Amino acid sequence: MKIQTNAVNVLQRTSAYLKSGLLKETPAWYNVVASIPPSTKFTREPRFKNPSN
Amino acid sequence: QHYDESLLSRYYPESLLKSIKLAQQTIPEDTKFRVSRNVEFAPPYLDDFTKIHPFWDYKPGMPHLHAQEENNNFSIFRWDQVQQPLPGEGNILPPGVSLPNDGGRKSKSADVAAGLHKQTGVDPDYITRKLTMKPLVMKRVSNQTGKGKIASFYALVVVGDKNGMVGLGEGKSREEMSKAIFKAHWDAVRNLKEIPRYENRTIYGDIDFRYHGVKLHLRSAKPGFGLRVNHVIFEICECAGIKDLSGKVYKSRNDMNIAKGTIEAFTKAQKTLDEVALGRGKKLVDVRKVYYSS
Amino acid sequence: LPRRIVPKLATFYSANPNHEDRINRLERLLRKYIKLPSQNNNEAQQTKAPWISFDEYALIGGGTKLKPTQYTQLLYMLNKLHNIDPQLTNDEITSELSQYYKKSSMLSNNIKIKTLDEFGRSIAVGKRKSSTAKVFVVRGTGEILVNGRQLNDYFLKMKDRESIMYPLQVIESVGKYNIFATTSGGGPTGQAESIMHAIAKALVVFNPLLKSRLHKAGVLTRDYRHVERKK
Amino acid sequence: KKTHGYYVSTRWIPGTLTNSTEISGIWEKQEIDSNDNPTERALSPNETSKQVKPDLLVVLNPTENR
RNA sequence: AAACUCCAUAUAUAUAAUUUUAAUUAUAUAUAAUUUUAUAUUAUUUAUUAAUAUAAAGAAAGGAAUUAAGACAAAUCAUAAUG
Ligand SMILES: [Mg+2]
Repeated sequence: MKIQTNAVNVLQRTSAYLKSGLLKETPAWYNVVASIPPSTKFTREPRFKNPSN
Repeated sequence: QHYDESLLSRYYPESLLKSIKLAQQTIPEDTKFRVSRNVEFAPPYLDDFTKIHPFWDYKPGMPHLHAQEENNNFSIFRWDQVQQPLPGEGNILPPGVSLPNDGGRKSKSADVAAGLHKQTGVDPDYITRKLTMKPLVMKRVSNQTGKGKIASFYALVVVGDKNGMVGLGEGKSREEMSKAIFKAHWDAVRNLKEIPRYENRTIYGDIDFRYHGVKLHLRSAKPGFGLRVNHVIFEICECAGIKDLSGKVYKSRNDMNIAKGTIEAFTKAQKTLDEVALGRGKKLVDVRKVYYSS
Repeated sequence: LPRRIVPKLATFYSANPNHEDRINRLERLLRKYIKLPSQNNNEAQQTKAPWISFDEYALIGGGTKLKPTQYTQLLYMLNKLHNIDPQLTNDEITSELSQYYKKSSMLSNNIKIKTLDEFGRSIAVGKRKSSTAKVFVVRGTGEILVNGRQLNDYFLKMKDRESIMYPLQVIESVGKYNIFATTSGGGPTGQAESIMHAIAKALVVFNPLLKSRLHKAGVLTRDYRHVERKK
Repeated sequence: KKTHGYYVSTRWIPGTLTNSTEISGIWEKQEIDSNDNPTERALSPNETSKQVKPDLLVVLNPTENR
């Protein structure tokens, strides 16, 4: 499945609603998500050692 | 209970006192009244029957089966109005319903703004005042069924505030084209998106985007260049707030797919200077803007 | 100080928030009183379970959203709480269950115990086809009169006479009662079986413990078959 | 219960959030103060039809809740 | 649409100065069932379940009306009506 973009950018899409005025009131989650950014890299990571042996 | 004439004469009219006196001399005080469970003679509410109700009683002077006046003594000589208006407030408006006093003052934009606010929480004022709607495709489609060809109206519209926010909406209705446009206007507001704009007038660089069979080649333009693009792209740029743009469409020139392709290109094919700088850890300078700075 | 609008029920986002909230309240009681023993007279099948009807519960349990299986789940928990030992039950359980008990107390029944009249006679009416019969049963020695005439005179068919005797044969009281039967309408078969039905209904006053045997024999059931206009 | 939140354990009705007015409009809302105590103020029919959207959704089994 | 219903059936109340007598009746109103309950067995998706039997309770066992669409350009210009 394609790497989704819209689930991790709710803060940025919401911020456009507030700046334009389409959304009058800031949501309660808005401040919490802004202070705790989601991880949005979704990359494959190399590994150089077998942790067991 | 039997009451003295004095008491009864302070509540009931004199004309009715004789009847009350005769009834209190014929019905013994120890009468045990029984309730009839076959025939309901009296009304379901209490009533002394001393006053004639203007609505629930027969109108005095009107002819009817139980009219007591002689046929030459009726007093209804005007027949242009309803004789017995409704009682009380004068209406039977169901609780929770409003009198349709004004019709045609309803605005499809205001109907979209009210419904969307209740369904999604968007501000009605912004929709009814800040947004501009432009139909892009309006055609009739048909489905072949056993009963016969069923026609439907298809409407593709674009909405935007001319300040970066633009949305595309589609709507279908078997009844009329106006209903299809209302649904498309409703859908477009729900799909509103922000598009990056360089200096709030144009796009960042050039875009070569493929949306299905549509090949879109969009080039950024100098200030005052204007919109020199396919007519479908022109309308979207107007709503989105793009003022300067050049470009060509190759292969498929289907209006519907050009509009969707353009919206997709403006979001998925652009990168702001700020986003490029942060990703690369470099400073990007607009030479033209620096040349006119202090 | 600042005020906000929030869903009333914790189950707001469920399919039937009203039913789920009620089930949760009952489930809490069944958890808090898990240890309380249940009635051992439940084996004796205590005849107490006046629970509200599915339609009545739909007023409080989501209306159209209410599903039959959801109503079945409410009854399984209402009965389990109800079947807790009466001595060891508490107010909390009874209060919660009170809201689910059907209410038909404002009105009363219309049935008055049947008793023998001033002359020791049990009077019952019976109907079969177009015939009707009013019988007077008294304690006696087996004497029968039909419309003032001897049984063999009025009813020529022995099968009709045997039908009249059958209810008395079931309770083995053929020689213990005198019957004065009066009948009108229909024919011999309708009248004989209308008398049969009326004797069975009149014999219950003398010993109400034999009603079950009369019902099982089929003599207390009114035959509904009548001539039907062809359609 | 311990977060003064909400839960759904039986079935997520498709459209609960996007079609909230046709699914959740009939259910009752309430006004509460900063202490989460019911204010008891009667709500206008306008306030009782507005979508009440969750601020945060926690999903235990996302593979079955696409 | 089903149904709700109306009819039939069972019962209750009211009415009849029981010679308009059929009071074993007449006809108004209301009630009742789409029956219910437990028990063993057999299957199950085994559960807050079905198919059976069994005991218990009950008078309780039957009908109705109407239409949603479309076809036969089926009958009727002689039931009447129109070009
Ligand atoms: Mg008589």
